[PDB]
Amino acid sequence: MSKKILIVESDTALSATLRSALEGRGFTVDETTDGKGSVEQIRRDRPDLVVLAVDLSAGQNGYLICGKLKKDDDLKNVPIVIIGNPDGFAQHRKLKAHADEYVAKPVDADQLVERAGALIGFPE
Ligand SMILES: [Cl-]
Repeated sequence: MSKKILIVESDTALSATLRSALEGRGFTVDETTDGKGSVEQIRRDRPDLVVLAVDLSAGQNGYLICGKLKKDDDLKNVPIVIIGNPDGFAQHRKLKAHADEYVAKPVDADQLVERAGALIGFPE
């Protein structure tokens, strides 16, 4: 009865750290550095939770990707945790297309594991 997480994050060092911690708890975890294809990957692979960074590579932006996901009638139900500079969190919460949760960088991997479990439950 696997719980699946996708990390959209071009900081591969951080993504690996987060992945190991989540996998340690029993989550299945995939990673992508590509924000451009992220929405369609989410539609294909159907993760139970998305961890989405703000500052992504090749001009991609987590708030904009979150916008597309939360305006999509099919995908707006998939929980999104935004990670990044906490400065912009308060503003984005006010938007209709806000994420489900916001975790400030520096992200504590153990803390994120607990926040993931609060959103989608823990592996059993
Ligand atoms: Cl970021």
